[PDB]
Amino acid sequence: YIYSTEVGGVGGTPFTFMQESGTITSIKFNWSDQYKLLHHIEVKFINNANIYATGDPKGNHEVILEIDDDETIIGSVIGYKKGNDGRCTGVKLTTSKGKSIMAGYFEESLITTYTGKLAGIKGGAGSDIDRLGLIFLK
Amino acid sequence: DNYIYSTEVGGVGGTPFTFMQESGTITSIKFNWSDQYKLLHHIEVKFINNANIYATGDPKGNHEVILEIDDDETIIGSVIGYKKGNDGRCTGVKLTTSKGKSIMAGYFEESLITTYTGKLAGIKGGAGSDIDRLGLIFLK
Amino acid sequence: DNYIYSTEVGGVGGTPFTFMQESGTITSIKFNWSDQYKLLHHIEVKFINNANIYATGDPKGNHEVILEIDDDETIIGSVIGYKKGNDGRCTGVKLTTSKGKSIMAGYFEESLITTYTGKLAGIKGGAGSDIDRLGLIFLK
Amino acid sequence: DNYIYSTEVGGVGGTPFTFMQESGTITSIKFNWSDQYKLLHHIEVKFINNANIYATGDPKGNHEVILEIDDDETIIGSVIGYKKGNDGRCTGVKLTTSKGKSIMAGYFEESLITTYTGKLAGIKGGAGSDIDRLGLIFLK
Amino acid sequence: DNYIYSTEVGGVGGTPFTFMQESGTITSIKFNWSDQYKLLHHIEVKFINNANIYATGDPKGNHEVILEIDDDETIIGSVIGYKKGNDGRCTGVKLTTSKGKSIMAGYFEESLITTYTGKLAGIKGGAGSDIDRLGLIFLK
Amino acid sequence: DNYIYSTEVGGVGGTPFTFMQESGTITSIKFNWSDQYKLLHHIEVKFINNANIYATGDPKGNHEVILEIDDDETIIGSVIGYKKGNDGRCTGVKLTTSKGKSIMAGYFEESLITTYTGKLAGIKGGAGSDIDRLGLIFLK
Amino acid sequence: DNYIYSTEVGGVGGTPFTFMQESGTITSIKFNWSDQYKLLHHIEVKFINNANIYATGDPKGNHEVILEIDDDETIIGSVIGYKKGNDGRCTGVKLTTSKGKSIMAGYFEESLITTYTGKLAGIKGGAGSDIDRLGLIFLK
Ligand SMILES: OC[C@H]1O[C@H](O[C@H]2[C@@H](O)[C@H](O)[C@@H](CO)O[C@@H]2O)[C@@H](O)[C@@H](O)[C@@H]1O
Ligand SMILES: OC[C@H]1O[C@H](O[C@H]2[C@@H](O)[C@H](O)[C@@H](CO)O[C@@H]2O)[C@@H](O)[C@@H](O)[C@@H]1O
Ligand SMILES: OC[C@H]1O[C@H](O[C@H]2[C@@H](O)[C@H](O)[C@@H](CO)O[C@@H]2O)[C@@H](O)[C@@H](O)[C@@H]1O
Repeated sequence: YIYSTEVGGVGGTPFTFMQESGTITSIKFNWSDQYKLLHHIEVKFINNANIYATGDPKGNHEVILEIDDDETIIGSVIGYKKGNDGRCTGVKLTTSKGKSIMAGYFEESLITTYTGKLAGIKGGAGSDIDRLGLIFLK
Repeated sequence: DNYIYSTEVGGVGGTPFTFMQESGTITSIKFNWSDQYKLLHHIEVKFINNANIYATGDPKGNHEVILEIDDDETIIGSVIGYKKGNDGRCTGVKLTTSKGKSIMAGYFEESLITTYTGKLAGIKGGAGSDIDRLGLIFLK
Repeated sequence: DNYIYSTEVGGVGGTPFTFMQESGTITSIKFNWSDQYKLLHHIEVKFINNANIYATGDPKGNHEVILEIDDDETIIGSVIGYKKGNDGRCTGVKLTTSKGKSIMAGYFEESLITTYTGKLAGIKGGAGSDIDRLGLIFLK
Repeated sequence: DNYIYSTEVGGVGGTPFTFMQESGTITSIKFNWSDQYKLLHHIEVKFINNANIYATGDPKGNHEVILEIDDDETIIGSVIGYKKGNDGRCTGVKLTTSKGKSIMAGYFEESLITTYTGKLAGIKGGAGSDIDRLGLIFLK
Repeated sequence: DNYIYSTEVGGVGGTPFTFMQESGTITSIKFNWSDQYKLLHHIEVKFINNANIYATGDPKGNHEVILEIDDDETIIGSVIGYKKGNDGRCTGVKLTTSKGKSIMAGYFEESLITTYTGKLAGIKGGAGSDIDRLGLIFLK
Repeated sequence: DNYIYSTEVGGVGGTPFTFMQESGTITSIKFNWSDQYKLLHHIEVKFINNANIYATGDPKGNHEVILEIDDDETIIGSVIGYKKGNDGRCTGVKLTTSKGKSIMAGYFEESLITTYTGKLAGIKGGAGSDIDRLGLIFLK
Repeated sequence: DNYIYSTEVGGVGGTPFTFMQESGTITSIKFNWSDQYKLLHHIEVKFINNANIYATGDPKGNHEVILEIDDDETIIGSVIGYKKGNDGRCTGVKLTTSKGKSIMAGYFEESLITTYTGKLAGIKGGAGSDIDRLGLIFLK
């Protein structure tokens, strides 16, 4: 496993979504024009009908990316407000098959992450996504 | 199964539909939508070697688009727009094929799914006056 | 047959027509249309090794385009615009070839089909004053 | 023959002309046109191994463009603009070669033909004060 | 050495810094800058196999960008903007990697260097309230 | 000969010039032009293995461009602008090489020729105060 | 020699300079220019395996640009702007490398040379308060 920097604030309840010998097949991002933040994320893993969720699903928008079993992330950008009082603002992902999604806003700070097979996510959430970091295979 | 089910997106309303063929795939798919409600109202599908039309929803929109699919031709990119919620609806579809054919139907103002790719084999969801919910189905 | 029939789109009106030739393909196609009605009115087709001009519909429009097709040249992209319904009509045609030639004829305000691709071999549909419906025919 | 004849487009007016040479091809072509009438008026042509200039039409226009063609050079895209009708006229010519050379001469605010491609071998049509019609001729 | 040192650009101010490691390269670099002063203020760096964060300058800017670098990933394009002079400053950085990742930080209004390319191994310069001077370091 | 002569374009005025060398090619060419008259006034040429500068016309323009040509480098695109007529003049030159070098000199408002391509070997035409006419010369 | 000398462009004044090294090539070049006079004023050059900085002209401009050159990296495009005349001057430089690096320094309002390409090995010309003239030098 490769751990990409968790970006955003130090707030919210911790979460770690990863599963032995499995990878992410679906990820959903929920955000608002009201606060220009991510509020909620859900993830499903290959061979597991369970939905792992975090944060309050209170936003007016929601995008889903479904990921073929041989499909990698070749480009990834997370927008955030920096600081202890920080927050995760947006996500742009682009895959090895030219699929892409764009969620929320990118007006303050950006990270272009590591690339590879997306395997999990970790960070903190409450009303909002406080911090978010991606996890890849090695 | 031998099938991949992409998420049914939209609401919980309407009459169920499931359109698949055991040793067959979709060769033609049609989307009907309105500028009045910015929704998808009606869908039709034909399957390889079968002139019969499987249809669902009320064909009441002012626009229709049809995509024909060559027998060796895959979907390499697929986006469905929808309103989220139990009271949700399907809003638009963009498909792009392995031969650079593409279609764009309805609106993409609220929520989006970029689906799984592959040989498009069927569709399932619910419809009434509108397309309440839609999920694509692929081979392996 | 050894032919692929793309959906005839438009209305149910007009006199039937079918233009094909055994062991022959289309080398020239002409579209005639009006800004007055935003419709196709007339189509002509010539086939390799055949000096005859096969025509249908009333040649009443203010615009004409001709596409000539080299013997080894395929259609790699094809879009037909139409008004849907029993009362429908064929509104426009956009073709792009394997040699980067392209044409755009009439209007695409209501409904679209992206057809099958391949070596264009014939056309079938109905015409009178206008082109009621039209469908392309390719080779396998 | 061993020649491919693109459609002569334009009107039925003027004196006929045919510019070809057995075992020869065109190395230079000149188009003369006016902003006053938005028409071609005059064409000149030279052939490989022949210092003679073949001309047709009245050279009265304010613009002139010349395309020289290398011996292994081929036309990969060609458009002629024209006014349709018995009283028709040739309005413009756009050629693009296999070496990325191109020219654009006169106007295209009317009917258009995308012709056949290949080694340009000659031209035929009718001319007087104006170029009434024009058709390209290629090898095989 | 085993290292290529690109010119330190900017002023002679601030506290020196040198961030390198034996048998190691940079996996993460962060730039902090302001719209108020159109300068870089703060930089952080992590190295492969070392959870420590090496920092310099005052983190007082309204913007931050981070570039994470895969173990086999090189810099193929690099531009640093700066004010020249003893009282100089580092104004902006544009980096582009061998995997098409890129970042753009701060402003490019006065002077530019396009640096040497390769596997980024470290950085060195001076910082205080702002980043006074900066120079990249690559492998061989 | 072993030479290809592009059309001399422009007027019939000025003193003749012909600049060529057996078993030699052009390595440098300079064009001098004015915004006052929108004409070329002066041209210079150097040949491989020959320190001499061959010049013609009055060097009175406010602009000069020089193209140096590597020994294996060809002209793949060439455009000369001119006023047609007995009282004609050469107005501008665009050249583009096999290595993507290019130059653009003077104006292109009236008439254009896209010439033959190849290894540029010499120039011929007439000059006085202005470049009256100009024709390029290539190898085989 | 084993060197190619591109035309020195600009005026005949300034103090002569020639920067070359046997079995060595340029790894860094810096250009200093002003918006006040729209001229280059100063140039510095470093060579592979030589910590010395070779400089010429008065470093009085408000802008500076530096290009670093990897050991296997060539100039594939070079453009120098200048004022022509005995009282001439060098106005700007644009360089593009075989790795897609580039720089742009000063102004290009009067005259241009698109010089020879290859491995940049040295520079020669004249300088004082400004860069009177400048010529690049390449390998073979
Ligand atoms: O196409 C040009 C035309 O030139 C000559 O006729 C011209 C003129 O004299 C006539 O008055 C008008 C009438 O329509 O036509 C031309 O402008 C003839 O050579 C004619 O055959 C030719 O078409
Ligand atoms: O990095 C800029 C600057 O930082 C520090 O200087 C600060 C302050 O003490 C100085 O007085 C003012 C300028 O006079 O600049 C900053 O506010 C020092 O580290 C200095 O070396 C450096 O230039
Ligand atoms: O290109 C710089 C220029 O520097 C020197 O000339 C300077 C001065 O001495 C001249 O008199 C003024 C004229 O007002 O021009 C410069 O300021 C000389 O080295 C000269 O050759 C050179 O051009």
